Amino acid sequence: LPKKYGG
Amino acid sequence: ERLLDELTLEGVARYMQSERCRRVICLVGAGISTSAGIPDFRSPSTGLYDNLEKYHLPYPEAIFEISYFKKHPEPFFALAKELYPGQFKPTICHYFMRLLKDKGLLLRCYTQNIDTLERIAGLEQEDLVEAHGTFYTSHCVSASCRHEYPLSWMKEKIFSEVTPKCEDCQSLVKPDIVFFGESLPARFFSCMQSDFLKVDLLLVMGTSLQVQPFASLISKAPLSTPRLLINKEKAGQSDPFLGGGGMDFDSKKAYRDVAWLGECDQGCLALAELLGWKKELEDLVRREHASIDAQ
Ligand SMILES: [Zn+2]
Repeated sequence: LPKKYGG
Repeated sequence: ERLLDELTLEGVARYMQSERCRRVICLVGAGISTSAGIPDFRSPSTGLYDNLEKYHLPYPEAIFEISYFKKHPEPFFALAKELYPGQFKPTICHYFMRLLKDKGLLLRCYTQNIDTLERIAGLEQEDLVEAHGTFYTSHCVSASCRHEYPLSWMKEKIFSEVTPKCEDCQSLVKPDIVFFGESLPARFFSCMQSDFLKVDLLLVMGTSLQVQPFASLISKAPLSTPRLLINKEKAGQSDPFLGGGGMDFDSKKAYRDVAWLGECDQGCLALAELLGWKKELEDLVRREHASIDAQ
C-alpha cells in the first residue's frame, strides 16, 4: 500500500 | 446545464434541500480545528522542526519517520507532550457535520486531522476516514501482539514522561497516527473507491488541498457533483506551474464549484442559517461545549 511521504 | 442554480452559498443551500442532494462527503483539514486551539501540524509556521536540538536527530524530519521513531521514540513523545492540547472541544464545523449525520445526509467525512474532534463531536467509526490516522487509539507495535490502548492511557504516559510500553509484551506503544514511511490506511482507498460513486455534494472545509493523496479526492467526484469550499483562502485550483479535476470557481467555464472565504465556523454557521438549522446548531454546540466544560 502507498506509504506516507512529504508531498 | 448544472445542478446548482447559481454558484453561491445560497445556490448550494437550495440544492441541499432539493430532492437531488441526498449524500454529502466532507473533506476536512487543519482549518476546522484551529478555532479549537489545535495547531496545523503540517504548516512550517507551527515550528515542529525548530527546537529539536537536544534530540540529536540525523535530520529534522526523522522525528516523524516510523523507522527512526521505533528505535528512538523519546523525541516524538517529548514533542507530543509540548503540543498536547489543553482541551478537546470540537468546533461549530465539527458539530455541523454531526447535524449532517443526524439528518441522514452524511455519506462520509474524510479527515486529515489527528486530533479526535470528529469523534468527540459524535461522528462514528463508520462515518469517518481518518486519512492520517488518529490519536484516539494507540497500539503496541509488535505484530504478534497489537494490544490496543485508549487515549487516556497514552496521555498519562506522555505527561509522566514515561515512554509507553505494552503491558503484555513490553514493546513500544504508538499512537494510531500515520508516521512518514508508514502505509496509508487501507480504509482510505477502499472507501474512496465506493463513496465517490454515490456522492451528491462535496463539502471541502479547512484544507488547502496541498497534501497528497488526500488532495486528489476532489478529482474523484463525478463531473456533475457540486463542490463547496469553506476556507480562509481559495484552494484546489490547478497549479499554473505543475499542471485535471481542479476547482474552477471563477472562469466563464465554471459550473459547479463555489468558494466561501472566511473562518470555517462562520461559513458553516452561514450555511446552517440558510438551511434553517441555525438554532439546532447553536443548541447542539452550546450543549456539547457545556458538557465538555463540565467534565
Ligand atoms: Zn504488546
